[PDB]
Parts: sequence; structure tokens; C-alpha cells
Amino acid sequence: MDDDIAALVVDNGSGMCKAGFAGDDAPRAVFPSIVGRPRHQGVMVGMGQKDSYVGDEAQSKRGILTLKYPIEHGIVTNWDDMEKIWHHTFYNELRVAPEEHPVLLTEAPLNPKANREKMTQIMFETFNTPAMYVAIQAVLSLYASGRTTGIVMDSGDGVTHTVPIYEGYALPHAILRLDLAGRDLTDYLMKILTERGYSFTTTAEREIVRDIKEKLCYVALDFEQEMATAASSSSLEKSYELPDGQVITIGNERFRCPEALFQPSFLGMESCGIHETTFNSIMKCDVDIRKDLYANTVLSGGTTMYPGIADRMQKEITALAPSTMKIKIIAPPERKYSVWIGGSILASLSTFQQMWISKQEYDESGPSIVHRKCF
Amino acid sequence: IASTMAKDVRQFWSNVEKVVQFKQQSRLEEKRKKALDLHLDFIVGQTEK
Repeated sequence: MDDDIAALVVDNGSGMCKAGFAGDDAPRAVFPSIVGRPRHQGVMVGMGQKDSYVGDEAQSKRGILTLKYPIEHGIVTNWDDMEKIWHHTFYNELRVAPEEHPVLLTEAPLNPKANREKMTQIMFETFNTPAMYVAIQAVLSLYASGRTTGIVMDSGDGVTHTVPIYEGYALPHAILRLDLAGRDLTDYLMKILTERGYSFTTTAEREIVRDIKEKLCYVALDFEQEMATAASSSSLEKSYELPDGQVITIGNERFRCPEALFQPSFLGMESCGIHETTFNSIMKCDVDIRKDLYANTVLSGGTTMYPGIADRMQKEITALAPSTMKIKIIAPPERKYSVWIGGSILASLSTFQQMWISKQEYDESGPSIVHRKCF
Repeated sequence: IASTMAKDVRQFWSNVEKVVQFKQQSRLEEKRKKALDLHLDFIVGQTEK
């Protein structure tokens, strides 16, 4: 391999796909991970009828396209749409040939072996990539945060995970999964807004509510005190202008929505909050490393972008953890891209050049080589 | 495999320290210039009296 060929990093997110070149400070492309198909034949006469659309092209045509999500809770459920998304990322977004650059892919923790083998087969047979590698999202997030040991609370758009890492070791016995992410939060926001008198039923109204969530919602340090303040004062209300010019008022729903992350009971889910989840994950590890896990608690994912979430996590983990442990929450400003940042970092290291799965290794061992090279 | 990768990425933090060395050098310069130049000017102005 020529030392001048930069490797490609592709963050496979449930809600947003991020792609770029190794060494760059930020991903060159960030688009939704969706695939749209025309609802009726003949609706696109003259607009270059395509059998399918991907990314923003399908997002802008949601009114006339049936959108599907090939990634559900961080697991690939439709491989044809995933191949379409990869072809898009390679040819339209990055505008490069995948057979000329190594491709580093990200996967959620505890990814089924069949999915890894299928990704390897797709990359080596469909795109003819010279080499590739698969890394865990939380591991890349930690490697981007500034540490090799610690616990990462990665909360994306489809699923949230607490991956305890010691010297880069995502401990499978201590990894906990929670089916609560930005999607369920957007659904709950729609629900509570319908309770307030603002009914959102269509998929475009769902995107409007998602934008409202990303713009106005925040994590309160004290839920009861914040509710009391909202009930006794309107200083916590904020106005939002709808696409049709109508201005609506968002009240306590700003912090009631993200509160589900700490109290899933609001969603009817019998699961522990993200703080309790992280505490239990740290407790499943050896006592010798719990100190470092507490001192290196990192936040990642788009769902972790709520203002004040870091302070709430600090408070909760300090109240739950022993008094002798020093709790430190790490929330980088660009934590939404920590996965891709760590991927690019790992791909830009010379010592990592020996970790790529070459086409020869794949042809000799098959897709199973991922289980021998990717951990 | 994962210990090898961890030790390989441990070099990135030595590189971050090499970067922080830039800030250390900046501070060293900003302080040494100030102190030495001020002391030189002061002692020269005191001897010329």
C-alpha cells in the first residue's frame, strides 16, 4: 500500500451516517441513514426517476417517498439499503472509489457475528475494498476523548450503550444496552406536545418536533425544582416558529422530554436510567479499575448533546458511587462526532497499518477473519 | 490484539503531550522575555543614575 493513500472512516449511525478521510479533524459528510422509494409510479416524470434515494435527497422528498431505516437500535436489519447507503457515501458524498482506499467501519457493542461477516463480505466483494477494519463505537469515542481507560456512555439516535473500557478493552461482561435514544425521545416529545395542545401526526411534523427537541430541550439538574419553577413561572418557556409561520410555545416539555433518559418510567419502560446504567456497568467490573472508570467517564453520541446533561450525570454518579471515588464526567464539545474522530485517529496511526484486514486474508479465511482481526 | 492497539494509541497521548509542550514553550517565552528584559532595563536605568 502507498503511504500517501488515506483510509476512509464511515460511522454507521442509526440516525446519521458520518464519513470522511483518516487524519481530517471532522467528517466531510454527515447525512441521515435512510433510503426512500417512490410511493407511486409516474410521480417523478421528468425529474430523473430513480429506483431509490438516500440521505438528504430522500429526506427532502419525504412527501412522495417511503423511507426505511436499515439500522434499528444500532443493528443492521436491511442489507440492501445498507449497501445503497454505502454506495452513496462512497460515490456521491466522498466522490471516491472504495477499491482505492481502506474503509474503517464502526459497529455498536455486542454486534451479531453474522452482521460482521456480512459487512466484511459486502466490503470485499461488492466494493472490492483493498482492506478494512471494524471498531466499536464506544472504543473510538474513548480514543477520541483523550484516554485509553474509562467508561463511555454512548447515546445515539437508535440505542444507548454503556461500554466500560480498560486499556482499550470493551468488557463484554460489563456492557449494558438500553433501547432508549433520540428516536424514542422525539416520540415522547410529540406525545407531550399533543398533551399541551400541539398535535403532530405526520412524518414531516415528526422532523419538526425532532428539530424542536435538538434546539430547545435540555437536561435539568433537579427535575422537581425545575417542574416547580415551570409551574410557578413562565421564564422557562421558549417560542418556536413552524414552517408555516405559526409560532408555538414550548414549556416544561423542554426538560420533561430528556428526563426519560434518567427516568425511563415516563416511557413505560422497566429499565434503569443512563446514570444507574453506567453505575451498574462500572459495578460489574473489577474493583481495581472502578476508580479509573469513574475518573474517566466519557459522554458520546448525538443524544448526549443536551445542555446540562454532564452536570446531571456528575450529580447522579456522585450520589450513587462511593464517597471515596472521584467522579469526573467528560463531555467534549464535539462529542457528537467522537466516534468518527476516533476512527480517523486510529486509521491515521502507522502502528495500526498492521491491523487492517487485507483482501488476501479475506480470500484465504473468508468473512470470519473479522472475528480474528477485529475485537 | 487489543493490548497492542491500546499501546499503539498510547502514542497519540504522548503526541498530545508534545503539543502541550508548545503551550509550555509559549508560556516560558512570554515569561522569560518579560522578566529578563524588565530586569535588564531596570538595572541599566539604576546604574546609569
